[PDB]
Amino acid sequence: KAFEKKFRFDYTNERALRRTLQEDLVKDVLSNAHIQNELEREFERMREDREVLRVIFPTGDSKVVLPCNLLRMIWNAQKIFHINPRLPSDLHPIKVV
Amino acid sequence: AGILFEDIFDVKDIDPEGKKFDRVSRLHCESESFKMDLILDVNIQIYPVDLGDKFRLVIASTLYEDGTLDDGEYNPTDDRPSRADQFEYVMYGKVYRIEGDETSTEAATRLSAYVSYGGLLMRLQGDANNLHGFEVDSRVYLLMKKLA
Amino acid sequence: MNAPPAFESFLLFEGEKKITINKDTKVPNACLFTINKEDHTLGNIIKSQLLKDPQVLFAGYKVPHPLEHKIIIRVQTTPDYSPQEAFTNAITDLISELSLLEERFRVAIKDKQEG
Amino acid sequence: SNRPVMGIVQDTLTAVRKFTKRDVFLERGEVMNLLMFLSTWDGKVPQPAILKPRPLWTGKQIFSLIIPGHINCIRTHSTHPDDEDSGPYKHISPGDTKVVVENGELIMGILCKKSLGTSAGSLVHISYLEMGHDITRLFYSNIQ
Repeated sequence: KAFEKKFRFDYTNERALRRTLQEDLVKDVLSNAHIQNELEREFERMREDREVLRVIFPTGDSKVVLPCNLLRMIWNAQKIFHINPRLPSDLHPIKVV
Repeated sequence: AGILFEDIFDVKDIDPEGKKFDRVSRLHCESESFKMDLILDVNIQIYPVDLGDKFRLVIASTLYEDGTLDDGEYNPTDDRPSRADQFEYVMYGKVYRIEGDETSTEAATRLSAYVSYGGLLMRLQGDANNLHGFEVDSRVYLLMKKLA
Repeated sequence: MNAPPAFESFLLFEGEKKITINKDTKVPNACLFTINKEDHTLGNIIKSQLLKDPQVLFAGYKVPHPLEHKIIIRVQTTPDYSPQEAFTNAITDLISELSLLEERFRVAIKDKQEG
Repeated sequence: SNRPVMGIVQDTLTAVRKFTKRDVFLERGEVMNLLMFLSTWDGKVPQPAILKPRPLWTGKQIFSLIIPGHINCIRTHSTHPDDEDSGPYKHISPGDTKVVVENGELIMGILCKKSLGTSAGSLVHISYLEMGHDITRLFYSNIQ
């Protein structure tokens, strides 16, 4: 349940949509169907990766060693581009995918 | 103007947990007519404060009494603009976090702005309507003056 | 074997200049003075006197290595005033203070003995 | 072991903690000296934290000038309790633990072996991985 809530991208409530994504993007998200199909396929791929991870790492250890520090890169991007977290953004989730 | 906030506070505690530092004490003030809690660290050696004191707090984005910003570069030989020198205690910090009472759908009704004055922190909770002048990474001045 | 002679800490050799003036290109109206064969005995007085001047915005000194005798002084001043003028005024004021101090100490000695 | 093999050793390390306490307020002349010993300094003296009734800087306000570039990091002091992260004052930290470096400025926290030391993810490790050897070298020298 926590995994689905954290990684699902509910596109139905539409109030979270108006609060987080911009107005010209929320109408696009609510109108298109190819966007919704891609967004559901992304979560399907994430679920399969979750099962693969659980097979590779029993005993539930998250700590791992990998080459790129994604969270610190995201923090640097936020500070470099003066991102304000209190406002809706202009990033299209299809562009993200 | 450039005055983001202005209110009169009363000191309720000086160190509820204990004396953590020799020359720094953490005031726990509460507002009047605004109902805005404050948690401020004040150099007490230079500016002594004791219980029950009332001071007028002003938080301004500039000191120059006309609107122009300062660029953050120190210069003492600039008395020409006649800065806001009617206060006793002045600090200079950078707001680093604006917590809120948001949710998935409803917007926030109470905010909490944190400012770091080169180590000496400050949290200023209250209503979300009079706390709108604060944006993160923005330089902010603090001005205090004890009322007799 | 590798011991430098003791007199090398205060004697300028053939070719060495006592003081050389260089500008600082990072900030306007800044200048660096390099003094050879000196130490804190002069650096501290000159710095503390430069700080008294209200038209001096920066004034410091440092010894880059304790085994090599050389003093670097950096002073930045407000426009319509030059760091060379600030330096010369500082030295003149120090000399005046020392002369007055010597006069008063001599008169105090005279008062103390046979008086 | 993909960790920095060299770090601050015990004398700058016993003194950076005292420098980075909250109480350290520096006079104008002391700031002049310390900036005179900075090799990667722009040339502009930052605005003092305490501006009235006497201009006073702070140890963190100068370690911010020492820290290079725009480095973002979050460490934890060696005397950080097990209740601050849970209860209130999570981001206020009464004892001045929970080191935070945003945009190359030491916003809060006390620096110790767990921040400047030879451990993974420390401030020096982040400085290396972000800026390179040529800037980490100056980092070490300026700190010392």
